[PDB]
Amino acid sequence: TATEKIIELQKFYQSTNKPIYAAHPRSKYYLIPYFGLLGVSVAATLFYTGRACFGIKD
Amino acid sequence: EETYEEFSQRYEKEFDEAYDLFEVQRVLNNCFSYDIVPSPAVIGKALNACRRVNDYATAVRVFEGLKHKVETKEQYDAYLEELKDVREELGIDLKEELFP
Amino acid sequence: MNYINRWLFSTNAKDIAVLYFIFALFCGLLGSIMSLILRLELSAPGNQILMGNHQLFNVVATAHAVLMVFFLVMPAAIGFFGNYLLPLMIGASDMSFARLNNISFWLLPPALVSLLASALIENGAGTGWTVYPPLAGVQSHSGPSVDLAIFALHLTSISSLLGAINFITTTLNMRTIGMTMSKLPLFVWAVVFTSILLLLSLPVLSAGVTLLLLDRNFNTSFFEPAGGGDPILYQHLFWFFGHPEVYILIIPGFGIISHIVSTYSKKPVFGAIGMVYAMGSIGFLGLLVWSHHMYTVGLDVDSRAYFTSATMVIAVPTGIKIFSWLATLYGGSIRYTTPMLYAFAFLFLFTVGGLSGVVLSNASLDIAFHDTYYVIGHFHYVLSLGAVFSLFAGYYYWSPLITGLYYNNNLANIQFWLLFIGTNVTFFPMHFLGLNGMPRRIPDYPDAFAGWNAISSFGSLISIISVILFAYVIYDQLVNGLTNKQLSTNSLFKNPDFIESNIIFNDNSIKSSSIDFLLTSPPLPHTFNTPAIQS
Amino acid sequence: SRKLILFIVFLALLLDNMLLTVVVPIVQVGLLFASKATVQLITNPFIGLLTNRIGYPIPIFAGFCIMFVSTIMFAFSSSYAFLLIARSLQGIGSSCSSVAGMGMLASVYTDDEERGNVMGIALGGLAMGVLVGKTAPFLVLAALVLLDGAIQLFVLQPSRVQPESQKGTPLTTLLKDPYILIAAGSICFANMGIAMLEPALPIWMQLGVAFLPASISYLIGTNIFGILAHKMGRWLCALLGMIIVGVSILCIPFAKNIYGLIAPNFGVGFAIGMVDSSMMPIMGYLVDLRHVSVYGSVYAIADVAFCMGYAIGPSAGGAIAKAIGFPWLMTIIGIIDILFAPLCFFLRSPPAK
Amino acid sequence: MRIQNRENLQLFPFHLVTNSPWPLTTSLALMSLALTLGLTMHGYIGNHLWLFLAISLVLSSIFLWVRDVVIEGTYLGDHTIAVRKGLNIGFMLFVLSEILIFAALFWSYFHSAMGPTIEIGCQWPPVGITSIKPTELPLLNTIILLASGATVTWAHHSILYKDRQGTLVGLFITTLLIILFVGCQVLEYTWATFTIADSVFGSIFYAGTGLHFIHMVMLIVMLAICYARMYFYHFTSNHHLGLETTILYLHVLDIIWLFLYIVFYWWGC
Amino acid sequence: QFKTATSIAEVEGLENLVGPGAKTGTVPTDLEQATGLERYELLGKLEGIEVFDETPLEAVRKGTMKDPILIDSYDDYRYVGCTGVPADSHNIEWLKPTTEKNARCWECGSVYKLNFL
Amino acid sequence: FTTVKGDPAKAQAFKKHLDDVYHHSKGTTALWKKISYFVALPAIALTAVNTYFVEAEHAEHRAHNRHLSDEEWPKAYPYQNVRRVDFFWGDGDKTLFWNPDVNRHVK
Amino acid sequence: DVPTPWGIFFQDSATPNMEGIIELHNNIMFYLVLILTFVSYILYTIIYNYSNATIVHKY
Amino acid sequence: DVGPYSNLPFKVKNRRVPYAVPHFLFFAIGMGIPFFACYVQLKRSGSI
Ligand code: HEA
Ligand code: HEA
Ligand SMILES: [Cu+2]
Ligand SMILES: [Zn+2]
Repeated sequence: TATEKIIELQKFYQSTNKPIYAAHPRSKYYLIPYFGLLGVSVAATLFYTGRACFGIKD
Repeated sequence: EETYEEFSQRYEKEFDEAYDLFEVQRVLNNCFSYDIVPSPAVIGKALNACRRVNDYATAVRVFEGLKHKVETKEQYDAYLEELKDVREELGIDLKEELFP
Repeated sequence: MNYINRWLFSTNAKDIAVLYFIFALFCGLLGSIMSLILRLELSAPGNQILMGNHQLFNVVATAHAVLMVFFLVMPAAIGFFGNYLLPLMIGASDMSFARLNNISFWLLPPALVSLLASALIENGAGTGWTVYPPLAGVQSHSGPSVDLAIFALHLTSISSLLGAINFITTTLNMRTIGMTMSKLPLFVWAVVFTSILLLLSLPVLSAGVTLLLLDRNFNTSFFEPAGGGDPILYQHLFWFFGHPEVYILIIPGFGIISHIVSTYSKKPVFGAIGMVYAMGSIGFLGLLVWSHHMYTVGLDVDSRAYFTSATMVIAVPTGIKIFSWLATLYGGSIRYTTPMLYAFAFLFLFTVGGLSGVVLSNASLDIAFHDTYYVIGHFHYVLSLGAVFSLFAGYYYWSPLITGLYYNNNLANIQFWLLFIGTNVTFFPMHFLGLNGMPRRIPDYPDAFAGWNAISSFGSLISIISVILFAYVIYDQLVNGLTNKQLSTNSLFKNPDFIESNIIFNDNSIKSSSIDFLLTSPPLPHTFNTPAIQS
Repeated sequence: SRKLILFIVFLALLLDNMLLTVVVPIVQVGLLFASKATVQLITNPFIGLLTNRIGYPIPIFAGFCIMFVSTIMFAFSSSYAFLLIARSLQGIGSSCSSVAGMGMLASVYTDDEERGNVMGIALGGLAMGVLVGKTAPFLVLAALVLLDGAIQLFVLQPSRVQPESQKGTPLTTLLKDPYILIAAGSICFANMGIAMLEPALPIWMQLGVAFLPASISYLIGTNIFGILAHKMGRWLCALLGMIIVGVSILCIPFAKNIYGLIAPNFGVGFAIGMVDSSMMPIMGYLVDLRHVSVYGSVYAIADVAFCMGYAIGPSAGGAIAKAIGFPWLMTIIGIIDILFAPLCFFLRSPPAK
Repeated sequence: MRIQNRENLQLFPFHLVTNSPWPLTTSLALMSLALTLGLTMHGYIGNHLWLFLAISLVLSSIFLWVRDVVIEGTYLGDHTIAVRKGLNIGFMLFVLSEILIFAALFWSYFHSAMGPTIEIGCQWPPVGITSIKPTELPLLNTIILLASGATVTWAHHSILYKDRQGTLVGLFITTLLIILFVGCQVLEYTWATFTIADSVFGSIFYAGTGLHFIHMVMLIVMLAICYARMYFYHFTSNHHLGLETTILYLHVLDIIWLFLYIVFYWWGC
Repeated sequence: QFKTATSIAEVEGLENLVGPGAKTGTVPTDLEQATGLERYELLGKLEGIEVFDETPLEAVRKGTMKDPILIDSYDDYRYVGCTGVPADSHNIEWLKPTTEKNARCWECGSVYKLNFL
Repeated sequence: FTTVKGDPAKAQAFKKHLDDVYHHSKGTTALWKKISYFVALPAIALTAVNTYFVEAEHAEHRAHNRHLSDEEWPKAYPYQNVRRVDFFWGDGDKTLFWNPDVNRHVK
Repeated sequence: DVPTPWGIFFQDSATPNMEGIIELHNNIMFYLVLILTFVSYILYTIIYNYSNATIVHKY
Repeated sequence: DVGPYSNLPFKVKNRRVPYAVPHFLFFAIGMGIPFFACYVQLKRSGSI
């Protein structure tokens, strides 16, 4: 209702049965791009550090 | 800071109030942990303390610790010619007479 | 999923120490094989194993320095013994910042990858451990090797800073009900005094390394003398980190020895307040001296006289600790178990390796010993025989309590004697080679230096066999370790006294001065529900 | 060469404030605490005349030996009269050492720009003694440094009595000049407030953490503003220093907690450092402009103006604290320190002679 | 401990953190940043859009930590008196470490200012380099910083007297009084006569006043998250530790700027 | 999530410690916004009850087996550190009393019993 | 067991330290507004008006330093443009901030 | 001069500075040998006398 | 499940492949990597 949803979200984060970082119905929008792009950032620095040990440049 | 005549009164008072075997062995363990050897009066109280709690092996092991605390052999035999009516009344046998 | 949330996404402080131990074992194996590569080349005159390559000799020396200054001694002495034992000694449940403990662990496997990848993409990084400016520029080392090696000294710095702030913040406000900060054990004081130096030393190293990077790749000329700079500045900005660092490696060892000397000799430590004041004095006087590593660079005549005076003063607090250890071991009863063997072999060899430091402290005598193998023989008697011995003693002391599985005594004794003999054969003729005039960092030498190099190549093959026997000791600990407690009475933490009977001793077995040895031995995940009480 | 003199003077000032302030860990109490400062105040002008006669180096090591024997008599003294005698000899040694050392730094470093930097380094020993375990490492470090000094001054080259080539102006001629007195008054009125604040602070209100920020700020202030005072003009640094001392002194009565004193104490110590390192070189400048160059009596006057605050401080401060109280005392000393600050502008360009 | 139903609540006032995945992801982002910056500077990659992903993922990782720090304090309610003292001690021991980086950079200035070499003809600011006049825009930045130090004291003394309009306005004025500092100092880097490579002088001047730039972007972020968390009613009149850390961080930067203005901009001879 | 407490006599868990709400246009008070183990301390300190004790061990009287010192705990074990009857004579010796056995302190001799609450 | 009663002498101590923060922050709040609205805004206003004229008179001595030929630019010393490693962004002769109107690199 | 094969000690001098270096090193080695012998004798006494002893002086 | 084989990241008893193979391969890799590095940098620089 009003801007004091503080007395409402404190009855939700308690008794949730899910972890804190994935409890709200908004954490999809933060957690899907971050873990999506992290698996590209790590998979690009393990291709350019093995291509470079063989002497190949760009 | 503690003198001989206060050591040999405080450990008599501590030996005349023990109630179990743990306490007799506790006071006997920290009596032989100073620079002063125990007096013949303190050891005479320790054997009566071992008699009240009814243990035999502790009354033998007291005389074995005197052989290690005392510097020479003559002083050890000077301890055993004065603690003789205590031994032959209670009945305590030394280790070198039992050969265990 | 339960594997991930408990050994990868972790909060418990005692479960990160085991991961630190597994990492430290690997990073102490790699450097030891790299040292065996070096010592098998410095055997007889000529070019033996590395065919003509004087690169891939300096790279091996650099990577053997870095993997055991930064990746073995610090993770073992901070992660395995500091994270595990300090909450149990001060009586806390976990650390104050647990996620910072997790990041302080996980910054190190990305630091190993960059260092191992600093030796495959190019000639390599043969700059030495001290990465001096005018050699490590873009005229000798032009490639992605030095850059990826000075990015492995940033992540370790961040990890050490984040661990040190956690250690200081925990011991201030997370103690039990009846402990002031004068009843603390000595290991907590050792961790506090190394954690203050980790705050006060690492920004200078980070600044100097970053300015070297900017000189290499953004053409800034801080340390190039064609634009208005001096290389000597970097030396200042290195060695202000360098001498706090070498006490960071040795202060957590000292406290460990104290516990063993307090335990297997059944006496309390002689003068504990003098010992904590001595550690404070050693920690403070390691920051006011740094220029005794640089006496030949061309300093003033009134500046050498200050640094000879301020260096020999550190002998006064260390003697208090040594003589107090002797006074603790004097009166009591001594039983020779496998921690006390390493304890006895530490009080003699630290003295021998430390008395050489007084000879090197003089500026007049350093003209004959600088960049010479006397320095190497000086600091190997203190690093390999002072810190690694303390680590082995700490492992053989605290491993039955942590793990719950005992070990064979005889094989541990064989390992100790092999380490002793081989390491005393290896580093003693280095003094003779130094006094005759052999310089440092040379693959090939004149034919006069041959004979002693034949003897110092023999002890390394003895020490590697001791490492393999240590591996078999760990394997015999993990398998059938429940049945290795009735073979010998070494498994007993304290022996029965003279008047204490066996029947009385079996009822009341553990007598201690800390909380450590009264826990159940697997330590519980949550070990304190109700608080502990001290009068 | 020239740097070992700087080492000797730094250690001399360190031992000065260590034997002055640190007496408790290592009315009768008002007279006993001020026994050192008044006897130093009396015997300071004699050493300025003595250094012109017998030379610089001998009174320094004589003062070190007198300080050592007076401390070792103070170590096992029980009666009151012998304790008073022992602290009197401690003060008279510490009066020789500082005056002769500061005069010899004035004598060797002739260039004006280097003198300010070196005295800014040298005045930093007045706070390390306030900050300062076992202390036996530090005493043998000092003994090694003075052994080096004795080897260079008395062993390698012979030293005679050797009176100075020129005859200095007497003390009354120096006291007739307005500039030297008005330069000395800045140091005196700057140190008076921090002298009086120490005894009345247990009355108003653990102990070391209140005094620690001033000792932290003093070294940074003197070592920075020794160098930078040449370009900015020393009179401007003195004016700003007295202003900041006054403002930080008035900041204290509004504070109502122990942790609220940390921020003004910094604003004390840094400020008084910028009072000192600006104004103590310039006295040695003035004699080079108007008089004949003998630096003994002038730094004797400077040490008189330094020690007047510690002599007069606690005895008057306790009486004022019993009479009126802490905040009005702080108010009146702050208004005095702010009001003195306009007239330091007069030292911009003195008339040469 | 003899309160009646005491077993149902925790018996020691310390916070047991739940299991979180963010330490691993921060390390995996720093792996990519370190290797990509080591590689793109010597060839081997070419495209400069992997470095930017690495920096973006690092900053999002810190932001995702600070979310779980906020939810554990304003919603779950596990911040007792002891945990707040621990957080304050912790932040003080990072402010102290970030001061000592500037000490090494100041000592890299005085080791060349006092005693310059022979290659530079012995002179500060050397021949051919015109310095920045300190009676221009470096006065405006100083007065804006002294005003921003004064406006947040009206914001911390309006949350204790329970005035809401008077905490939001002061934080807004401070947030616009740090953006102008960055805007002025990016205009003083485009109207200069000397670069990072033009001397040892142009190389240390853009390395002590460039770290301060990065340190003052952080205040703009930390004040945005202090205005936005006050607009949505998270701050009480006695439990606010986000304001107290942003106030201690601003004042240290003001004192550091007052030492970057007398040593770097005024003193040259 | 349920009925809100007013004093710590009506606190049967974490389900009674949410509280009422603040009003629109007011800086909220700690009695209007606090949930967890923070509000429990708050409701303790406005009455005089210290929830988290910091009082050390009894160092007045010794311990006999007939009359032992009672150490209170909510578990079957509690770690007790003895350092003497004049409170600093005995060194630091740690002991674990249990509901089946009493500790007895091998140097000075005090006996400790566990009271299970 | 018997419940621990509450001391009513440590209850007034907590309720005094929470009403003496409302007091002592009534005069300081109105003071620091006047330090921020009367001696902070005219300072920024006066210095902004001064520096606008000062650094807008210098904005017409830099618009003519662009059509100057390479033989009329100020002479370049040694240590002046250190190019010993080429920069990896764009051409290797340009830094991050680089205007041609004030700065040039003559070959 | 030239290095010798199985060397133990310094090379021979041709300058007064090297002779001063040798004399100062031989002066320091006196006190270091004294300290090492004192420490080694104390550990020998500790091993020979107080190993597996019945009496512990724990005060 | 708290017990003497519960705090270790690897399983030791009741395992399909016996523990000797994972114990030996760890040390084999640890003492085999810095010979592979020397082999690669020797073969890249001409010498055998
Ligand atoms: C491992 C940690 C460590 C330790 C403990 C020390 C200990 C000391 N070190 Fe340091 N030192 C290093 C790290 C360490 N050092 C390293 C790694 C190097 C090699 C440099 C490299 O190349 O990077 C080095 C090298 C080195 C040098 C040579 C620098 C050069 O090559 O020119 C010097 C000389 O001043 C020095 C100083 C000292 C001193 C005086 C001690 C003293 O603390 C030793 C103190 C020991 C005692 C004195 C025993 C006390 C016994 C007593 C009973 C006291 C008796 C009193 C008297 C002797 C008067 N060290
Ligand atoms: C960290 C301290 C350390 C350690 C442990 C060692 C170990 C050894 N070092 Fe030393 N060494 C240095 C310090 C150290 N070194 C440094 C800093 C350098 C670089 C100098 C330079 O760059 O200028 C150097 C370089 C160096 C060189 C090259 C010299 C040069 O190139 O100029 C040589 C060659 O003789 C040598 C000798 C040895 C030998 C034979 C060992 C052997 O002891 C190796 C065998 C290892 C073991 C005996 C211990 C194994 C450890 C574990 C497996 C235990 C794990 C612990 C737990 C289980 C808790 N070292
Ligand atoms: Cu060193
Ligand atoms: Zn006891």
